[PDB]
Amino acid sequence: IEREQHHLIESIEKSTQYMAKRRIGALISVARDTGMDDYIETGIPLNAKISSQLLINIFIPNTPLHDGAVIIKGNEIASAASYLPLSDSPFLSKELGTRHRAALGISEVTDSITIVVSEETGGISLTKGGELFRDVSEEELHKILLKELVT
Amino acid sequence: IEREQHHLIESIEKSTQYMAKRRIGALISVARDTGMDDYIETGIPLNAKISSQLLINIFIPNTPLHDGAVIIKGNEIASAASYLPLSDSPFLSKELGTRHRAALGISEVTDSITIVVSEETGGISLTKGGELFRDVSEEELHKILLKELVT
Ligand SMILES: COC(=O)c1ccc(C[NH3+])cc1
Repeated sequence: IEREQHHLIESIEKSTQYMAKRRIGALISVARDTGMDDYIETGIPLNAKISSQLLINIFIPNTPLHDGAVIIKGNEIASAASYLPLSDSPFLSKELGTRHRAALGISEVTDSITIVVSEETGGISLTKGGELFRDVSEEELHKILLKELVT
Repeated sequence: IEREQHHLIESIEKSTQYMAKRRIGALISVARDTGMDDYIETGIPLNAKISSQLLINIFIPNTPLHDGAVIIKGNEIASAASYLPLSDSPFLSKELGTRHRAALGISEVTDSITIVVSEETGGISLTKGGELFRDVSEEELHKILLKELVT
């Protein structure tokens, strides 16, 4: 139980660090108490073991799986290329793309934690409860993943 | 059960056709009666639902999951980037590459069905029981997969 949360955070940090250094857009939504069943159906069901290697391969550009969101439920990568609700927020910075707006929209209707990697800048962002934390350091990302994903 | 096997066939056909037209080298071994857990242990575990989209994403070059073979066990992509033993056969044409020799090798020690996509020519090959069916057409690959995977 404790080890599953450790691997999940490590898999997220390693994968996003890889993609951030290569300007690879990413969109990983980790479900919590709410339940994102209807949003898992919108993509390709994987029900896969969580690994940093698989997360990297999913968001590779011009691939069948990169256009959408990875949804992590339980101890599995539930699906890839899934579609999340888009937030109509006017406060989200105009220079942020569809990935950030979809990450913001899912945080407004679920208690899930969502991670974003900008394909334009390589910055990492987080969304929770209708708010976005932009361009986080590895230390900031680690603290928030601990606070939100560890029970 | 019957739809799992036919979906497995479709996933292989669509993924290999996608990669053949782009000269993306691929190596897919489908286990049958002989266990391949020894070679699954050599790759990265996925335990993922079978789909053509995931097969395509795995074999994208210069990615963590691509360097090796995909092993399919039961109704799952068991592992990616797995090792397959190289046949010592001198009968295998020198025009072919390591993927073909690796497919031939596992076909000699298992009853598994293995699919190869040449990254040089795009041709689709097939190994079974020590035999090589080289550069098969789509109609050929379709009939072979039906006879050998639908039980
Ligand atoms: C629960 O997870 C942890 O405590 C944890 C600690 C360190 C790393 C490595 N950066 C990942 C995870």
